[PDB]
Amino acid sequence: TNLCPFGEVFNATRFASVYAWNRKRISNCVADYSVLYNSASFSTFKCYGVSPTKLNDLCFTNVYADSFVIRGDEVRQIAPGQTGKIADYNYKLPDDFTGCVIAWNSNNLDSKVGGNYNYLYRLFRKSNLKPFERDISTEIYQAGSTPCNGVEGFNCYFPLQSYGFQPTNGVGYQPYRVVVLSFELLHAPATVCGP
Amino acid sequence: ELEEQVMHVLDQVSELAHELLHKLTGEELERAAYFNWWATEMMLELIKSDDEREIREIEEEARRILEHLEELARK
Ligand SMILES: *[C@@H]1O[C@H](CO[C@@H]2O[C@@H](C)[C@@H](O)[C@@H](O)[C@@H]2O)[C@@H](O[C@@H]2O[C@H](CO)[C@@H](O)[C@H](O)[C@H]2NC(C)=O)[C@H](O)[C@H]1NC(C)=O
Repeated sequence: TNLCPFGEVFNATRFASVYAWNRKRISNCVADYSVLYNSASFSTFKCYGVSPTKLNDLCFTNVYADSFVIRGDEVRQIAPGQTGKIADYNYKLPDDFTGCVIAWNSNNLDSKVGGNYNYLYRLFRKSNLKPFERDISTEIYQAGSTPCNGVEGFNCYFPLQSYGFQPTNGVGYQPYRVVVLSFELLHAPATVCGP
Repeated sequence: ELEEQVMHVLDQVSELAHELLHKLTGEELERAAYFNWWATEMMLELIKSDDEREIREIEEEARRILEHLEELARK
């Protein structure tokens, strides 16, 4: 049996920044979801539309795995009907989302002594994101009526901002790895089935 | 919990300043954008730094800012 490569999604050595989340397409494989939903290593495992225990008897056309790193207190924004810095400018889910949001603490990986500043999120944007939209532009944001001309300075900001992840952070601002599994069923044969 | 106590107020500033980015126009918006940026920048200096006096100075400024932002939200 050709099992779906979930080990390349969860046990990945590197996760993307939330402003530029990494999408992997899962297709034409056997998807065992009882391996993840029994590990008891996840702090969050919330499924919308599909029951975690019924998940395995369903066939889909494609399954998309969107991965990124955010703060613990920001995990609540990875859900339908939410607003906030992440929900609006970095990663937006649809109100009719069908899928599972899985997250766990990576304080032993994504934190460093002196502070790990390699993770970024979008601080400013002209408008809110649409569902599953991404924006990787670094064009300088104009806060007022005064033109920036691509120059950062007074009333002109670089649109991205870093996180400060260190081992001794409070739980709310420790780093968390998030994987969102989106399940879609189209007209195509539906090649992603469980055991 | 001194370091954590300060983060609490810095986040409150960033959250309120963020909401105001969809409400305010003109100078009021520009001002809110600054405060938003300030809070998220100070969250990085809070973690990196030392000396209790620097930590308290950040808190006091953050609290003045939060109260200021609420004057924009109510109007
Ligand atoms: C993600 O990896 C964990 C751990 O895998 C082990 O440690 C790695 C560093 C590497 O050495 C692997 O080859 C090891 O297997 C997986 O958790 C294990 O899952 C197996 C199978 O169910 C179980 O027998 C082990 O006891 C689990 N170990 C622990 C510590 O829980 C986990 O399943 C992987 N995630 C995915 C989606 O594959």
